[PDB]
Parts: sequence; structure tokens; C-alpha cells
Amino acid sequence: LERTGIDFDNVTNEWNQKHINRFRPQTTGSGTYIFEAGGSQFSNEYGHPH
Amino acid sequence: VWRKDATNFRQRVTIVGSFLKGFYQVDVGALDYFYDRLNDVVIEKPLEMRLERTGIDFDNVTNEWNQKHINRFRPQTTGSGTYIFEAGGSQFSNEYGHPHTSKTYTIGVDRHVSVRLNHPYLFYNVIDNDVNSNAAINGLTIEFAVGGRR
Amino acid sequence: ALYPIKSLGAVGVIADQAPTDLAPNAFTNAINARFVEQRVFKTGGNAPLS
Amino acid sequence: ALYPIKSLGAVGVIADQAPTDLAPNAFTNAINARFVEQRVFKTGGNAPLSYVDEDKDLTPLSFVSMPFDYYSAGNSFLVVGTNKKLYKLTDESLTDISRK
Amino acid sequence: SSVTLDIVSASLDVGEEIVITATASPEGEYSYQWSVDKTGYVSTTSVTGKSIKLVALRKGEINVTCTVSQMTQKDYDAFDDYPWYHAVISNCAVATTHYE
Amino acid sequence: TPQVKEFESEYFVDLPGWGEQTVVDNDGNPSVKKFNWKCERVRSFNNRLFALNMREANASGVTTNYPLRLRWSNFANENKAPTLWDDFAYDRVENGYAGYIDLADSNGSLIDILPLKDYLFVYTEFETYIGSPTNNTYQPLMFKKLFNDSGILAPECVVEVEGSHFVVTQNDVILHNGATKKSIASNRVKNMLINEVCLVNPLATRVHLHQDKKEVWVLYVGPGEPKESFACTKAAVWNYEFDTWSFRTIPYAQCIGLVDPPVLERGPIWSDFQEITWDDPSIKEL
Amino acid sequence: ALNMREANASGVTTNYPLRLRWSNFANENKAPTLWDDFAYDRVENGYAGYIDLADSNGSLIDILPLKDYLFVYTEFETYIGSPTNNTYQPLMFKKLFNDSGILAPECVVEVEGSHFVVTQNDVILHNGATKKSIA
Repeated sequence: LERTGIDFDNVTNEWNQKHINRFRPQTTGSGTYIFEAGGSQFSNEYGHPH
Repeated sequence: VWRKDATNFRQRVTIVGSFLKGFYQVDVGALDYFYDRLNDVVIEKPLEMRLERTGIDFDNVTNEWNQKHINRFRPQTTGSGTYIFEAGGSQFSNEYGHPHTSKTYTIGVDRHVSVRLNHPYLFYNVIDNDVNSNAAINGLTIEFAVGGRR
Repeated sequence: ALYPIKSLGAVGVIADQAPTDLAPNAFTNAINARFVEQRVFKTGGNAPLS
Repeated sequence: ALYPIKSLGAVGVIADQAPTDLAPNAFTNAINARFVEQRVFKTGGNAPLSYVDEDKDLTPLSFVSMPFDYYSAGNSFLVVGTNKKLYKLTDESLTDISRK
Repeated sequence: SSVTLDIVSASLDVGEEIVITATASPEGEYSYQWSVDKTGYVSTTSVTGKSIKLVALRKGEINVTCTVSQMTQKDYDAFDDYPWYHAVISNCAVATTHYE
Repeated sequence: TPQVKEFESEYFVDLPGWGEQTVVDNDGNPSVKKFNWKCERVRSFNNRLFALNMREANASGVTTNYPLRLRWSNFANENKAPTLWDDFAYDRVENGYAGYIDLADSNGSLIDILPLKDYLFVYTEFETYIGSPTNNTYQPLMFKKLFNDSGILAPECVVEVEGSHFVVTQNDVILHNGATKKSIASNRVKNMLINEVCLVNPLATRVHLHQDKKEVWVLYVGPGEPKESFACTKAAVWNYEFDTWSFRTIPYAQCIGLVDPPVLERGPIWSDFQEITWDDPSIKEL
Repeated sequence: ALNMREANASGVTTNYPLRLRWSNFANENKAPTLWDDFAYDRVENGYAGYIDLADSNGSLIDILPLKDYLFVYTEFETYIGSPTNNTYQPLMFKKLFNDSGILAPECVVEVEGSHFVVTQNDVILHNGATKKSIA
């Protein structure tokens, strides 16, 4: 799964920097996922992983 | 080009029967063929886009007649390119305001465009004359204050 | 208060109308532009063919 | 204020659109995924299948599950075709019923 | 110039074939277009060739003819204000200009 | 030839009456003759059988291709297939009429055909049609034009889901219930599917109604593959219950279909593994 | 009648899983009295016959009426029955669906101008020409 450009425009301003700390999912069943995350200082580029 | 963008499964192209003694494609990379009667020769130049909106009174936010100091436009573009922003205004509402400045918003480096105006009726224009640009504009976010009136 | 300007391509050129009574996502004049419901970008140019 | 992200499966992939102007329950790309209106989970993979040991060396081009046949009992079978011949299998043996 | 044929009559039976050849007096190059008075009763192939093959199909008399024509160049007058429109039917195209 | 397989038979055989055409000689003496007829696709509808792009031959057998010809046979019988394809019947001097219409459209090739709630829907990459079958009269089927731009991509890129059709109109997906069409991929995956399918082999695109889970995917060849390959690799699955798009991979499918599984997976029994043991003799995925 | 095992002279039976016969009209406190399709051949009303449907997987298992319109189910390719007053074709059956089809011979029942069917994958509730999914 892949989604880019999460600007939080519906909460705060886009250009504002946002410190990301945690994702609190609500899963179901058994498994073992492999989460990946990243970003970019711009809006056009597919951010690099972190 | 190796792989040109396609608009059909069979990769069909729209062609034109031109007055310039030949065929021409209508929707292709940035290039415009403008004819000149002086020397009777065909001339190719970059495709010039122009957006224009006048009379931005901010009536949905503040009063129209109130003067508004314009500082920045914070767009959210997509892709690569190099735009040429223009902006201006006028102390009235009927006149197409005169320009005040112009800046280039190259994507990947700049995050905004800095313009200084205080006319109450703002107007902004967008131009893209580059040949190697395939950018896009989803939306803007203007930073402005409020002065006075009369 | 909030002053967002989104969906720049939801509606395109609106002339013959008081420009000081339109929406922020409209334009009084345009050329060589292409909109799809959320976006604006330069229209594909021209080129010969033989 | 509140910032919930629910119904991750209400809408799936939305490409060709400004990713910075979509909803939080959307994705710019996906593969091998399955959504039902509130949820997302890995799509069922693939695996081989052989009614008999003779079909594992065949490149079929098309087939149909015939449910009945006068000679056959109340059991379904397959009518599979290949580049040159038409075969039939019913979980017990392979037969070439190509028109002679 | 005058055209003549060495064949003027023939007796056939349904199912039998025959081939006729057209030859003009001069040895020049011309176009051919075969015609038939009563539709049916025969089958033609490559009507634009100097040698046609016929196949009796039904009972009845008939009188076949071959129209030789010396095609030549001809220029149209489809100006810019009266261009072509180029409809389409049964994979066939049309010109449909003014004055023609 | 289509090479039908009868219900009470164990071998394949050519269709009966395929090529039959009634001829009337002098004085009105009827007779029948068989000609070399070759087709490209055959389907069933209204207890009849159809044909597309018939290579109808004749005496003096230089074949003349009629890419817009479309023949239909008589009604079915008890556990048998139709037995008459000749349009020139009832000429030997009431019911069971066969014929054709010889449509007139653009780009022809009359590739595909599919029924929908008693109404046919012909597709030829442009200028779709509709089939209105009557009870019995001179004109049993009257075809009326429906669209000017709509048209299926490949011969098997259409399937019924819910009183509608899932078609690929050379530019996107459409879902029309009849007299009105929509776009399921207007500005979401259009530029992605067109790009991914327009590279290697678009004509290999296929579809399948995954009714088991309310999904209709459109199979197509992967991005990187030989230009001579027809094994679909990727698939764009769409759920018609919640209108969501997703993709996946398939194991090089030349075809697809639904069928019951082997006895070992159709529900086995303890007293069936009399020859099988725990040493997984070529069977582990149980 | 459904899935008739119609025999004949030289009585090696030939199964016709798609055959469907219909009898004449009822009488006063009695059942129909004619099933033969080849009547009126001895040289006006009361016609019996069949259509010999053409569908997939056959077996013509179930049948049920709905507001003067029959609804045949055979696990696939459902149908509809349109009865006319009286003519050569008293009933003209038109295809309705391509995936719908009842599961067992008695998995359908009318509730409110509709049918409660099990289409091999879920429950459906169609009023006619349109179906839904209750599960």
C-alpha cells in the first residue's frame, strides 16, 4: 500500500512542519506487517524512506 | 521519445490537416507553431499558458473596500516545471489592475512566491513558457493582512 | 477563521460575470490549460507529423 | 479538534489525482489488496492445480466446466482446448475428444 | 477502337464453369467492368480483370457484356469553402463535395 | 469451424447445417449446398446461436470477407444444438427463421457480442448496437444504434455484473444499464490503465466476473514482457458493491474460468486415502 | 414440470434437463386433464407446450411465480415467464440474469412482490429487473 502527500490540510497548514511519532492502527486477525514511512520537504516528490 | 504518454489502449493520435502544407498533432509535448506573414515562414516556439483572475475582493473573509497587504502565495504543485507568477491590483473594482512584480516558482527548490502589494483588489496570473515542464497546480493559499480604507 | 483555496480545477473560466463576485477557484481568462476536478496544468502543445 | 482515520477500505486506489488533495482513506498505489467497505487485507495468492498428473505438461488456451453429459454421471467435467487439440478431464483420466 | 469477342454463345449446365476473355483491337491499357442483364444465375470473380470465371447457378437465358473504358485524369473543384466531409458506411468512404 | 459437441456425444463434430444455403434452379427447383463458412466468435442468445466476421464463401470460391455480417440460427431442441443456419429457407414453395442484417458502422471487425436481459449488445470498437428480438415476423431482430464513441477493446473485455455491462471504450471503463453509460475510472486510474495496457499488448486484455467476492477485474499483460506474449500478468480488480479499485498479480493466465476442484479438494473422506500416506507424495498444500 | 425424463417408442429414455411442459387451464374442483403438446393435430383454446430453454449447467431445478410473471432458476441464467391471453406463443421466456441462480430446489419464496433467492454466493432480493444483496 502506498499513499503520498499527506499534508494534513484538513487539520493544520500544509507548509507547516509536522513531527510524526506514532501510528496507532486497529487490526484484526493474526499476521506480521512491515510498515515503512518517509516524507519530503516538498509536495511534488515521492518522499524518501526514513 | 522512448515512452510517450498515451490516451488510448490502441495508442491512437489526433492529427490535424494544417494550412501550413502538412499534418500536425494537436495534443503533444510543449511546442507551438505560429505562422508569420512577413517572411512567409513557419516558426516554432514554446507553448505559452496564461491563467488570469481579476477582482479578488476577499468579500468572503473581510470587507472589499478594505486594503489588504499581500505577502505570499503558498501553492501545492505536482510534478516538475518552472512557472512564472505575476501579480498586481488596483484601488478600484472595475479596472484590470496593473502588474506590480513577477517571480518564477521552480519546483523542488522553492516552496512559495513572495510578492508585496496592498491594493484592495488583487489579481494574479500564471504563465508557463518552459519546454521541459510538466508541472501542475492543485491549489493556493494566500497570506494577507488588512490595512484600512479612505 | 479559515481561507483555503482548493480544487483549482473544479471550475475553469467564468467570464461575462462580475469578477469580484466569483469563487477563488475560477478564472476570468485562460488558454492552453487543462483541468480535471482538482488540478490545472499546461495543455499538450502541437507538432508536425508525416 | 479530532483527527480520526477510519474506513480504510471505503475507497481504494485513487491515482491520476493530486495526492495532496485526497482523503486519508485513499492510496496512490496498491497491489494484491482487497477492501470491503471498512477493512483492508492481503489478497489470496496463487497455487497450482492438477486433476491428473498428465495436465501438468499442458498449455491450455480456454476451457469451460460442463456440468453434465449423457455418458457421464451426475458429475461435472472440463472441456479444455490447446494449440492443436481439445481435451476432457473428469478427475480420473485425460481424453482427446478432438473431432476426427 | 472497335472491340470484338470470339465468343458469342455457350451452353452450360448448373455446376459447370466457363471463362471468357476480352481483347480490344488496340493493345493499349484500359479498364474493364463486366455487367449482367438478369441478376443472379452466375457468380463472378475479379470483374476488373480481362478474364472472368462464371459458374452456372440457375435456369434461364442471359446476355453478358464487358464494358471497356479508357480512364483518364480529371481534376475536381473542391475549394476551401466547399471541402470534403467523408462519411463512412460498410467500411466504405465517401467524398461529398459541392459541384460534384 | 465452431466444432460443437453434442450433449449425447463423446466426440467433437462440426456444426450441423453450417454452410447450408438453399438454391433454386430453373422453374423453381430447390436444392441445398454447403459452402466453406469460417467464423471468429460464436455465442448463445434467445435459444439461438450467432456468428461474427463470417468468411462466407460461395461458388467460384474466391472468399469475400464480410466483417459486418452476423447470422443467427433457429431455436434449440431437446438436449441438442440448432440444426439450420441457412437464410434462404422457406424458398422451396412458419417459424424458425434465420438471417442477418449486415450492419453499417466504422472500423468494422464486429469483434464481440454479449446479451443483456433479452437485449443483445454488439461491440465493434465503435458504434455499439442493441438487439430487439420479436416473437415471430419478417424482421425477428431489429438492431438500433446506441452510441457513436463507445466500443469494446478486445473480443472478451465485457461481462454482465448487475443488469449492466463492464466495457472498455478504448479510453476508460464504462458501466451502462442501457441507454445511459458512466465512467468507473474517470479521473482515478484512467491514465494508469491506458499506460500499462498500451505498452505491450492491449488486445490480450480480458475480464472475469469474480461473483464469488463481488469483483470484476480486467486482466492484461504486464508492463515488461515480450510483444508476442498473450499471458496476462497483472489485473485491475473493481468491487461493484463499494466502487473501489485495486490491482494484483496473476500467474500468467492465458484464460480463466470457474470449476469444481479435484476430489481431494471437493471434500475428501477418511476412507479415501487408502493409497496416500503422511510422506506427502507430491501433495503438501492440503 | 421440470427436468422431464420424456420417453418414447424404443424406450431408451433421453433426459431433457431443460424441458418444461405446461398443461391446460383448471376446471371446477378438478386438476388439468391434458399435457400433450401435439393436440389440435386431428384436423381453439387450451394449449400446452414447452420451450426447451438454453442455459448453462442446466438441471432446471426450481421454479416459482411472482405477480403473474414466472421466475425459473437453474443455478445460473434465471428467466422470466410472460403469459399471453391466447396465441401461438402463450408464454415467451426472456433471459434476465447471467450470474443469478437458485441454490437448491426450494431455496426461494415470495415475501413482498419480490423473491428471496440464494445465488450460490449470498442472498438476493429482486423485485424484477433489479436485484440486491441482503448479506
